[PDB]
Amino acid sequence: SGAIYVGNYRVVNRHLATHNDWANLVWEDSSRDLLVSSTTAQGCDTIARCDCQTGVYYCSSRRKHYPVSFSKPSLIFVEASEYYPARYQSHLMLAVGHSEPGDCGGILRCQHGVVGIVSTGGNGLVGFADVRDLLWLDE
Ligand SMILES: NC(=O)[C@H]1CCN(C(=O)Cc2cc(C(F)(F)F)ccc2Cl)C1
Ligand SMILES: [Zn+2]
Repeated sequence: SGAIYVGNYRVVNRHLATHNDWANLVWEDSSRDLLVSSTTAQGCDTIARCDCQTGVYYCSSRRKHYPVSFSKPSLIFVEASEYYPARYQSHLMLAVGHSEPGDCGGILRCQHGVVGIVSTGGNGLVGFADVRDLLWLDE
């Protein structure tokens, strides 16, 4: 679990969105595993606007943060799970690191701010849904 709070928005993994998230829906994209809902309180997370390929992510299954090198956002085949059939997920970045299903939502940050959230894993890899292209989160 985990979310990004920026301005009047909350960014979560689409497969983990709650009833309140869907009732206050702003935007969702199944192909990216992202959902954005509106909030009443103001968020203070800073979103990175960059092409960094190094950062640190929070891994809840180890209660630790790990530094990683990660790929640029791309269309990657993602194996079937209980939330989606086998499909290509877009805007996904992979790194070598530990991830279990409950780790979805952990934030990946670079020196510029929030880069994305854990969205996939398995085989010693961890995948992050990018949010750096969502320029409207700031306005
Ligand atoms: N973005 C997606 O399609 C998500 C939906 C839920 N997803 C998962 O559970 C995949 C997953 C599997 C494992 C493994 F290998 F241990 F079984 C570890 C971590 C993750 Cl996130 C993908
Ligand atoms: Zn950066």
